[PDB]
Amino acid sequence: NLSKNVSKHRLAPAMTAKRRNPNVITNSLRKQLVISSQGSVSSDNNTQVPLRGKFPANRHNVLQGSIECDNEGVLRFYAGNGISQALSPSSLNTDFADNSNWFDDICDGRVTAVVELKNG
Amino acid sequence: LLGLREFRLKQDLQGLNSPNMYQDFGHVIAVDNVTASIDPNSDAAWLWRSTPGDLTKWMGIPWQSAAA
Amino acid sequence: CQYKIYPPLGIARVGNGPAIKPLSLSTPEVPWAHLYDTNVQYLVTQQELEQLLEEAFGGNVINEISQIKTKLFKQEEIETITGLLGLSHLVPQQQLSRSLDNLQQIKGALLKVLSDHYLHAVKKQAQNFYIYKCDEQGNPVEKLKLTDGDKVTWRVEVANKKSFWYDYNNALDLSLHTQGSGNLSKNVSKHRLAPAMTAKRRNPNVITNSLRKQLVISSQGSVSSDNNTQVPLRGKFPANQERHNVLQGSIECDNEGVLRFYAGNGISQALSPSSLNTDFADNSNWFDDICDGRVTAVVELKNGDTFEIQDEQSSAWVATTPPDYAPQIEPIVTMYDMVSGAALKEQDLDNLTTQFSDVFPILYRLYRMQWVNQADFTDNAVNTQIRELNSELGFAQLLDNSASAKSLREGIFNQFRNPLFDQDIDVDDPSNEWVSNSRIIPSKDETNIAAKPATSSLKLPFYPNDGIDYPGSPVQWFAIPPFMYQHLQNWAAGDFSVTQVEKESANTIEELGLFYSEQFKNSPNSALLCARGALDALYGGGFHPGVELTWPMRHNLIYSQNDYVSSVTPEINLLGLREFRLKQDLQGLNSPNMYQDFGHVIAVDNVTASIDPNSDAAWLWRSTPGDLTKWMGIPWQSAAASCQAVYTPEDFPIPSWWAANLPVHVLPLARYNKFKDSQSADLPEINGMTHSIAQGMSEETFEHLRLEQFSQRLDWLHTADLGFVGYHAEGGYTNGLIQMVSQWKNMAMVMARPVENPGSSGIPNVVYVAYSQADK
Amino acid sequence: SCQAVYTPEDFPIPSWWAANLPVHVLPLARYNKFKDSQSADLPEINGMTHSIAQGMSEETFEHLRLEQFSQRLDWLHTADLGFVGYHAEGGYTNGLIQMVSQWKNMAMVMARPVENPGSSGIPNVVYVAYSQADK
Amino acid sequence: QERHNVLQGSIECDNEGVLRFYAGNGISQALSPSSLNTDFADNSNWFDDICDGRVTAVVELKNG
Ligand SMILES: [Mg+2]
Ligand SMILES: [Mg+2]
Repeated sequence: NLSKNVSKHRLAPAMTAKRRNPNVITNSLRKQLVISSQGSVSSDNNTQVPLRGKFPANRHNVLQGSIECDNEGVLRFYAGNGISQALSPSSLNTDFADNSNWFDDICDGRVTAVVELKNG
Repeated sequence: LLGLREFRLKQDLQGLNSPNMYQDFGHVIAVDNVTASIDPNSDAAWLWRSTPGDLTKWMGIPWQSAAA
Repeated sequence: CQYKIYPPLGIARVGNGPAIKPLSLSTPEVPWAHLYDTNVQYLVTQQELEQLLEEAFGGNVINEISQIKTKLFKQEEIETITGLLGLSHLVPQQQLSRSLDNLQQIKGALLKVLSDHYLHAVKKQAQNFYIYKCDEQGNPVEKLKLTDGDKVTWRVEVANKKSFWYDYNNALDLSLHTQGSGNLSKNVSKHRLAPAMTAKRRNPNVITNSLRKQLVISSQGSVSSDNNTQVPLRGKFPANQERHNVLQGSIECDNEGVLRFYAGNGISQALSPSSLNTDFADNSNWFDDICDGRVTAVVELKNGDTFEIQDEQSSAWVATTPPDYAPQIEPIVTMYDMVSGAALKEQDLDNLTTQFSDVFPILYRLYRMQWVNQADFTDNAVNTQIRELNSELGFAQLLDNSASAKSLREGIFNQFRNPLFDQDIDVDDPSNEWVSNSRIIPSKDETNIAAKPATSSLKLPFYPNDGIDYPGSPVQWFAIPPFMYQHLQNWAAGDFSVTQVEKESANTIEELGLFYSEQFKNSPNSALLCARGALDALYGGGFHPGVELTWPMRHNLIYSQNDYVSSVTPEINLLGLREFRLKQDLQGLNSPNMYQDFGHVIAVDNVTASIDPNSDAAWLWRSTPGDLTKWMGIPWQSAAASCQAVYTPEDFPIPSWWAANLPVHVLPLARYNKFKDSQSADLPEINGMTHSIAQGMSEETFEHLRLEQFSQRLDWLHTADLGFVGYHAEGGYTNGLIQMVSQWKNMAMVMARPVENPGSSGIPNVVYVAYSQADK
Repeated sequence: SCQAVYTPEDFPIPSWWAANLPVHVLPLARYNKFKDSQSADLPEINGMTHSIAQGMSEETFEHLRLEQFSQRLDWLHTADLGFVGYHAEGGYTNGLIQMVSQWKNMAMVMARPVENPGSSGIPNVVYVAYSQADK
Repeated sequence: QERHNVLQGSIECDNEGVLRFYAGNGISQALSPSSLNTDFADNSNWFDDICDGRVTAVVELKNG
């Protein structure tokens, strides 16, 4: 995927990068910047379960996705509604990548299951 | 047709409860942090053992600005 | 070693005043010589122009006119009557001709052209360079004295590489692995308190080394003691397409072999008018007339003998810089302090010996910051305690090293920030990150999340520092360097010495400052005092990138020599006198490393590789012309406009970057003229009131009004029009940077002035007052 | 927008409607540095330790009081109107934008007493600007 | 005051009596580089080399 020449001949040097939302100090307080949610669904019930978190975490409700399982055991994952917002209206997202005070509903995570047959 | 592969991501089996869920490298991140991350016994190797949120965290916030 | 140049690093500052002795200033050759001089004139005055013009008169002029008077004005009508007045080197000749076409009427007509060009101009601060005869060890004994047939020839070669070099994001040495020095603690790098950032190139669209050579401005010249004609140092940008001449400086040599170096006129400009300098440090398409380079000489005596002053042990350097807008107000930590700290290792600061005269500069400079910075006038508990001690003539208690005074000394010492940066922090992961528990300086990029309340008080001084980019880092704020904090710690502990003669002159801080000033003026080592004076007025932190010079100066690798020589006085150290020389590439502008860089970026790994003097990267420390100043902001004016206040959510104290040379809060002339006089003054207007109102009032009331006026401090950025003037003006940070390019020369200049009868008002007999055209 | 309109001449500074939208105020922080007399029996007197405050001459003590009384703050600086932080732009337009949220944090001027002004020249009644920033 | 020369045009007359009027070189400029022309029509501190005016002549024939 990538030739050794890029590093060896210094063709595009990696740059140092600072923290986003850098006024939030201490790791404990910076955990508020992370949006998380989880859920479970079964073959026995087709009801959709929302994956909803909060920002700043423990304020705004953040729908990160939705999950379903039909009677045949296939998982269906829906993503969010595409809602992005600043904590204050006057905080504008003028940078292509690094905008402080902003959250979005993108996410990623871990998908596990457990099979339970009738013979126990 | 370029083939078919069996691949799996490295994962932290504790997920949201991993003790590395909230790890970083201090005031900046740099390539030296990624150099140290190669050694699987380093204090930095957690960079490759993904916990929830680890794949999209690099991307633009919000994504709409990055798309425009 | 035979002859040597002093100072080893000279300093000349730009100004729009002319490059002539009567209308210019000289870099200090003795520290503290003029701290209370209330006759100083750092701006060109009307009186000065009148005299230079009167002295241009006859000459036979005054009756070579009368000659013309009865013969009647045409062309050489007047070209004859120029010349007789040698004013072409101050005003373009035609403007002189334009002057006389529209008509003692000749004096006024030409005084107004001089006044338009130069009245209230910021005088240039020029550097005198001297040759000293040495010794058997190479110790300077006396200035060279030319006899008949003896000749001195100086050579100067300078350059500007700002537009060729890299962005300034922060000081690269903050990540440089070290055992620690007198200037910078090992803790910053070891614990990642303010990581060094990578930096891309300036003017990145100019590619290939050979084309980038055009981004470098350079010039050279020579002058001798046989001819005092001034020689300009003129380069071109882009160097050799439309090109601009850049006056980098001017050099003169007089009868006795002294070299006077004038900096440029302060002209900065873009190649296109629409390229605005909106960044504090890195603005593409810009050039300024700052420079620095190599000073050498040759002495030829009557006897054929010839001595070459070109080795790095006896050669010198020169650097030009922004003006000093408070020349009598000294930075708390100076560039000479950096030189002294660079020769010390942090772990041997145990062995440091402390006199009170090593500690006094810290307290004295801080006290005098009240004239340029509000926090040090009304929000500095140490300056108030010093005022309390002066009130009762009890300042001498601070010179008492005994146990009965420990708690007094310790109370002051404990308010100062420790340059280990390990106090007032909480550790996450004791991966360890040191997070300050004191007041942080937030980024402009706000996050609507509750700040963490500060548990620790804010230490002194209240100035930003190298780590400003990182909220929560202890290095966001300034600490006196390790070797000076050690002096103060020894003072607090009682392990310091002082003489009885000092105690007897220490009833007030001003009395002792005048005493120590006399010790400098009577110290017999003029060569080393001149080396120190050239640098005692320059800043020595924080470096982001700074004012005049930046962080390479605080590393011993930049000096080829750096030795303690002596106390200022046999019994009084006053931080010492040192013999130091810069590392120099002896080929100068012709060095094969003149145009070297590290590719697409520079990074601390490049600095790490340069430590080894045999490495490929060691050229970084072996300076070629342009190397000292290329790190700084381009143009310097936008860096100066960014070198001001940094406001916190808490209103007070207001943090200030470099207020001793770029003031933040000043006392305008307008206020001076409202507290200058006593109630008895024989004047129809007294302190801005009618004589009748001023004398109809109580004495208490009259004195109170004096002090209120004295108390009104004005933002220095408001002493000229930096984009905030007018209905719906935007003001703000960015307009300051843009407007400073033209308005730097209209900013207020701070100058000591007398108050002849303060009475009981509380106003000192010497005040420091800011003169500008808008604040009068 | 209802504040100062600066001229090339520094003084006097024109102000629109300062009686109801102040332009230069006397912050709480200054009030706490001049309201006490040297006689006060507190560990902190006018922002100084008891020892320092009572060790200075009465002349000096009163002069410090009036120096503090004379420090006036730009009202627009009594909350964060866009000028706070490293490399904050500040400026006129950010003031208009941030006032929408910050109007409620702007300093409020209120009459407050000075029990014993002594010979300082401070009146018995002062009017002090209260905001969370300036306290 | 620091003043700028503005070439508003150039005029020629050939031997047949035809006047030829050239306009300027197209140079517009502010008195300060930082005065930017951000309005479509009204920018203070600018000048351009556009002009207009009066054209007259005198005919002189051989017979006076
Ligand atoms: Mg100064
Ligand atoms: Mg009202």
